[PDB]
Amino acid sequence: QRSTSTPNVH
Amino acid sequence: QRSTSTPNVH
Amino acid sequence: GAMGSMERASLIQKAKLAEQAERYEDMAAFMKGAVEKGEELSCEERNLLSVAYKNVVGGQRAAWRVLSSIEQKSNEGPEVREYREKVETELQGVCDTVLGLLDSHLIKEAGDAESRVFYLKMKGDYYRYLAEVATGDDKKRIIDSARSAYQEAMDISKKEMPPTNPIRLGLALNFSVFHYEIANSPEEAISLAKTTFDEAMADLHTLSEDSYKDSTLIMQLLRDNLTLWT
Amino acid sequence: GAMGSMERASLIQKAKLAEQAERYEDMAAFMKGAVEKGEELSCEERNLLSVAYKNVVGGQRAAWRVLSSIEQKSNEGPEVREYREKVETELQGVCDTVLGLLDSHLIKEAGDAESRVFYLKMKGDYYRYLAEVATGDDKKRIIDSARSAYQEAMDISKKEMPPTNPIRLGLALNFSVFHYEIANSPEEAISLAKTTFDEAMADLHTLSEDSYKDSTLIMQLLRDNLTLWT
Ligand SMILES: *CC(=O)N1CC2(C1)CN(S(=O)(=O)c1ccc(Br)c(F)c1)CCO2
Ligand SMILES: *CC(=O)N1CC2(C1)CN(S(=O)(=O)c1ccc(Br)c(F)c1)CCO2
Ligand SMILES: [Cl-]
Ligand SMILES: [Cl-]
Ligand SMILES: [Mg+2]
Ligand SMILES: [Mg+2]
Ligand SMILES: [Mg+2]
Ligand SMILES: [Mg+2]
Repeated sequence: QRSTSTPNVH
Repeated sequence: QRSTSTPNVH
Repeated sequence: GAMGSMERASLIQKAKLAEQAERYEDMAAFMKGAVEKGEELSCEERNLLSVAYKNVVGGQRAAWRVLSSIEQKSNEGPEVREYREKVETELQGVCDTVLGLLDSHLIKEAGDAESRVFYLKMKGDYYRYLAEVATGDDKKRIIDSARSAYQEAMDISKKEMPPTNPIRLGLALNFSVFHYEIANSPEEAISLAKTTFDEAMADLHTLSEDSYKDSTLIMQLLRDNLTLWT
Repeated sequence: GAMGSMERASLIQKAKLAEQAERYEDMAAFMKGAVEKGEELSCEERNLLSVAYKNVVGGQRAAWRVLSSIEQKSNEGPEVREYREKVETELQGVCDTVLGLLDSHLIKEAGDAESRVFYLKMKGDYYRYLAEVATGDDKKRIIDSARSAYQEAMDISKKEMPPTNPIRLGLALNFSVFHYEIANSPEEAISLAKTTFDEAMADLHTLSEDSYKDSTLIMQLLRDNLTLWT
């Protein structure tokens, strides 16, 4: 599995 | 609600 | 064109890669280049062409509907109208590209019933998409061109295809949507959708091993529209 | 540029419409035009810029990963490599556009801590995206440029922001991903992510009324990466 980075929001 | 047309497939 | 130097088989192969990568503008560009080689498209290749352009124009139609709703609700600065017009022009350009490929390369008197019905169905669809955003003397020309293409397709499909054939079913589904949403003919739409479903059901044994899942999907969508419309 | 004749406020307004319509290439184009007016961007406008370009480059990264996996698995015609190179070049072009806007217009010595940390975080991210597809003497230059930008951002954020600030948290999250996925430093990544989560938790009372949902989201993502990494 791939690491999670900051997502899109708002 | 909107009518449904032929969808994308395959 | 930009694709003129690539071999037809490489263009098909890259359209399949673009589909896998969800790059539908690329995949439409590859398929247009393939069409421009001037050879017929197989069923599988017609599906690639269809999937690519439907994805492209579908995203533009969805965007146009959002902007149009924002626009109408602010009719209760020029920026909303300007941006809706921008997306509109782009959508029209894509429909013009598809309709040009159909007329220049794909629609003809020869070929099997599937190809002829499929391309005429396509022509009806992309005129219908133009009709969704049209207004003036453009709009009458467009709506009749859609109905005309759908009618040719219907005549051929009723003569040459079993009533469960998925192209014939999908064509009838899309013609009934034209009637309801574009032509203000709800009764024609319910009538066509009802006849189509009932006739497929009456000759259910004509389902094909290689496409019955598609057929039964469209008959369920005919039933959903009938439920919605009644 | 193509946007030079439009008023800044109209460009912002159209970026918001493009976001609503899920037209992220348009919305990136509008925000680039806004940036090119040469005035600072508010927090809300930085978010518009971020959302637009992240959506664009995210779709290209997803496509590149699909094509790269098809490519590697066929290393076990030239078409897969050619198309992966095409998507690669486009992704690089978008990262170059973002990194050029950061250097030409957005990164500076003045401004509040949020803006300075946010843009330096952005610079680290888009170098990291270039690093995901790089190979040669280009690749060393790129990886150090990413680490360098992230480090500047970290230094400022630790001095000027509370440990729950969502920009500081998102920066640390993204730096730890750099360590793990790009720099082959799992221990630095677990260390940074652990310190960041624990320090936010230790000073949980510094959560802000207007952004605590964002803060607590990033701390959960820090925890998810820690779980994945251990
Ligand atoms: C064999 C052939 O010519 N095909 C074109 C094809 C397969 C069919 N369509 S369609 O007729 O628009 C259609 C789409 C989706 C379903 Br579930 C269906 F039953 C028919 C589109 C392109 O693929
Ligand atoms: C106020 C400001 O400068 N902002 C930029 C902003 C809001 C924050 N980011 S971020 O720091 O990358 C980030 C993104 C998503 C979450 Br849940 C988060 F906590 C921080 C992106 C653009 O909006
Ligand atoms: Cl516009
Ligand atoms: Cl290519
Ligand atoms: Mg040759
Ligand atoms: Mg117009
Ligand atoms: Mg002025
Ligand atoms: Mg390259």
